[PDB]
Amino acid sequence: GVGSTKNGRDSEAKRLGAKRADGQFVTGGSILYRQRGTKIYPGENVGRGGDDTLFAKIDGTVKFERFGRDRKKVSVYPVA
Amino acid sequence: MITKTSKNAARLKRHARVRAKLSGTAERPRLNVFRSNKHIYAQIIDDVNGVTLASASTLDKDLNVESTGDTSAATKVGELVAKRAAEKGISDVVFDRGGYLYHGRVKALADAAREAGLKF
Amino acid sequence: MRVNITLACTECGERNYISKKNKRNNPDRVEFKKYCPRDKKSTLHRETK
Amino acid sequence: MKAGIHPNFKKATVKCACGNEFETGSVKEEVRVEICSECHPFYTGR
Amino acid sequence: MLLPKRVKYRREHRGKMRGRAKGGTEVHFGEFGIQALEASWITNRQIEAARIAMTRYMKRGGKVWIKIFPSKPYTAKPLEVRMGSGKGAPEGWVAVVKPGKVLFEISGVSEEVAREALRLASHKLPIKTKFVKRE
Amino acid sequence: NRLKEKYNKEIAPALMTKFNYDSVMQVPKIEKIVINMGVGDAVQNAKAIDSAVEELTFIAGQKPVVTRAKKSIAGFRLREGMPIGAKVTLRGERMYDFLDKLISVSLPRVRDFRGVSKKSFDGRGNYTLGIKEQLIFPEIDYDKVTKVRGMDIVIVTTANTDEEARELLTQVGMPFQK
RNA sequence: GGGGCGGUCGCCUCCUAAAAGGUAACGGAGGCGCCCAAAGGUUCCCUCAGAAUGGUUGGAAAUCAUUCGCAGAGUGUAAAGGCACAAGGGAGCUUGACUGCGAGACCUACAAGUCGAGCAGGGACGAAAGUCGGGCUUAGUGAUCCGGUGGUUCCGCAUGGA
RNA sequence: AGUCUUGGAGGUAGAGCACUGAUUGGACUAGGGGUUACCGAAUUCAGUCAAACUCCGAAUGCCAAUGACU
RNA sequence: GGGGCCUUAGCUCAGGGGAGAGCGCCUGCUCGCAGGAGGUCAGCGGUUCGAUCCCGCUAGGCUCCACCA
RNA sequence: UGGUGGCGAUAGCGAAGAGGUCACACCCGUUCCCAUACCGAACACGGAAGUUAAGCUCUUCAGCGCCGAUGGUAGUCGGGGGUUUCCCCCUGUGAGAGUAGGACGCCGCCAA
Ligand SMILES: [K+]
Repeated sequence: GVGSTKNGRDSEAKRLGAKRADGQFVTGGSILYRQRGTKIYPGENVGRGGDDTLFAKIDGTVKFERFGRDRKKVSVYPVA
Repeated sequence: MITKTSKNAARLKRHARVRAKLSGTAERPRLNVFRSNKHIYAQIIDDVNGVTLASASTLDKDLNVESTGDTSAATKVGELVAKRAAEKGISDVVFDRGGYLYHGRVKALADAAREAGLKF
Repeated sequence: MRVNITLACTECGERNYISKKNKRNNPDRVEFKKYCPRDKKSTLHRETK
Repeated sequence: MKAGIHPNFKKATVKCACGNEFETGSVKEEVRVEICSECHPFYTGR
Repeated sequence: MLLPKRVKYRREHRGKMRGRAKGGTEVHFGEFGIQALEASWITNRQIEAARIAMTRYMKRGGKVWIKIFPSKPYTAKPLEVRMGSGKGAPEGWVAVVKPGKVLFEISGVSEEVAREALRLASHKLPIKTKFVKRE
Repeated sequence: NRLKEKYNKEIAPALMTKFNYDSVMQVPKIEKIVINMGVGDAVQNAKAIDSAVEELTFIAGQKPVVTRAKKSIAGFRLREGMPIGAKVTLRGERMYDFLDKLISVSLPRVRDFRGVSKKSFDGRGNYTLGIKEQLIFPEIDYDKVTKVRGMDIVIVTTANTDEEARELLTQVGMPFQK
């Protein structure tokens, strides 16, 4: 005879991380990073979505960038 | 022993909060205000380049009054900064209140600037 | 407990808005000034009786 | 001072039973005191 | 018997034992010590058996530093159950030892003694050791 | 105010000579006086706060703030946010008026008054005084008082040491225990 | 890890998970089936835990006051990731907890799910810049059929109605 | 598509103790017990350890870019 | 072994807000009176602003199962 | 010197001195705009009696905090071996800790 486990649960995966590469071109409205909290900050021509999502205000070239001592931001710069 | 921070240190914390949102472009530069115990100052600043495009103050010679550091002085600076800025070709600005409450001297400078050409 | 409600444009009568309140906290008919797209302007919209 | 919450602060004449009168800030115009600093047995040292 | 006053988690992963010891690879506190030469779990039972051992040889004469602690717990399933249906109840406590770990240390006593003390300990443990001194 | 004039004309020069201050700005002054009444019995009676606020209004000549609980403490039957006392801050003119009255009128009327403690400084030039009964103040009508209540009076100075502060308060006329 | 019996069945968070993402087991830990009319919006202002020293009740612990004090607090709630130019605390005015949508992305067998600048309508707050399509973020839910209610320039079995 | 070159996201291996737990010895003691080291929490010095610890942090793998060679 | 339920004063039972009521037993009073007696709320460690009343485990007592070759 | 920006505390903290006429402050008023769950504290609005004590500015300092090689070592891609809970070797890469050292600000614009 045997007992019974009280665990065995877990959520579905939520596919976080970076959705576009540094130096990759993006169209306006492209998601650049999915995240819980602000692991990465919104930089130039990037907004922060309601679930902290980072996305391109413009069309242009992605850059992840050192933001201060600690933090990291992402920018989209205009192609020229 | 009471120990207490300077009112400027307190203001710089408040000014930071203002500057979070508000910032000067070449198109729409930042009309910063520093007031002081004795004087009031105004610089139209372009933050992308980091350049004061135009400027005016109670230390300028056109403003000639003994009661510098009052509301009546601020209106005179607000005129001078605006008209000098019109020569440079500045129309739209953003008013950086500079950590000070939008009131009295600081407001008087802003109102005078609105009256005399600048758009905010 | 907390219940479903309808707000209705007190002008045109258009049942414009569902929402939720707590009834114990809010026992009397709540009202808000939310846009009626029949009238095409903000009106008072009151909880339906 | 906010209007309507502070008592009207006046100059008050404090009259002691020993004959000493001194001006103190008070909400009452006159204050009669049986024992002041000049006549209290503690302060007189007697 | 040493065991932790509490833990965060009662059931742990068993883990692995690659590499030499992270620290505890010198004699620090006492003069002399028993260095491990092989990876093993040391039980809390083994420690006490190796402690009392070396202890009683010295005759109250000298000081021991046990330089391991059974912090990691392990489990087992009951006898004669099939696989599956959750992870087994916790069982005992094991300090992971790697090669290099100086497991005990001795002071107060001569080398002659200390050697013989630690010899007696070595036999209780389930690894090869060697004697060491402080440098 | 009498004490304010005394401070400027007599006390400040005397302190400057005694402690040999480089500049007038270093001379210890009284910055603020805070009066405090802990109404922990307000847990039983909400109206006890209103009484204490009223009494303290008469004493200080200024409406106090109702102090509210910072955290829940079951040992005192206390919940966070509950009104539990009153605090007022006297500065400028009213501070000197209150201090003059305290020293000259209120402190004498203490029953078996032996003077105020020389040891109730905080190591940083602030002086704290515990009053047992509010009835020492002449503004308090004895008949209206439902219950006798003490209060804490903190005199905050710009002194860096207890010696400087003790001197300042002695020269103001604070009746220290012999 | 035969079946029975026991346990479990959807959703969320963490670990396992091998530094993108994904990843199993009757593997290891917990949450959810809400709550809030402000605990939402905006404007302005602010800084927390704890300790030391001093204090009538009053004590380790209520309330002051002082100094020290990257957070040792807080963030409606599990956990994680975040957060002190605060996302934490306070106050004023409010209802954007808007209607029509939506370039373009993410996720994904499908069905669904997620983010979104921007445009129009008409607003809130603000001097203005601007911010606002609920809440620090991620659970709080259930296809179709069928039936109820409200609205409706639609249809209405010869025609007008129904 | 491979490879080189360049950029980037990420927290594993290892390591570390800055946080959270666990934990050894000494120093020094609040305080509580038999005026006392009688025993002592914190503090402090050194020392261990961690799938659900991290002040750190690879190799690889991954996503791209620009040419080149294939 | 597994599940399910239980553990409160002498006795019987009430009951997240700081542990009650009756009876017995004691107080003085002669079918009611008048105040006491007595609790590790089985225990443990924890959730928290407080825990008998959370939650997880340990006792013990009952109860139901433990089959098919 | 003031205002106001850019740059990872190499910018910081501490300590020790130095400077103020102008400029910045503290400071001195609360009649009025405006103000405080209480206060002219702060915020405002006014003024310049005097003060560099503090903020601020400028010097010195490496006590803490920061930055930080080099070599080595762990780890490891690929390829091999063995006595295989693990271990060794080969080309390549290469930490963390430690430390040599660095560092008590660097670059704008405007006004006077
Ligand atoms: K089987």
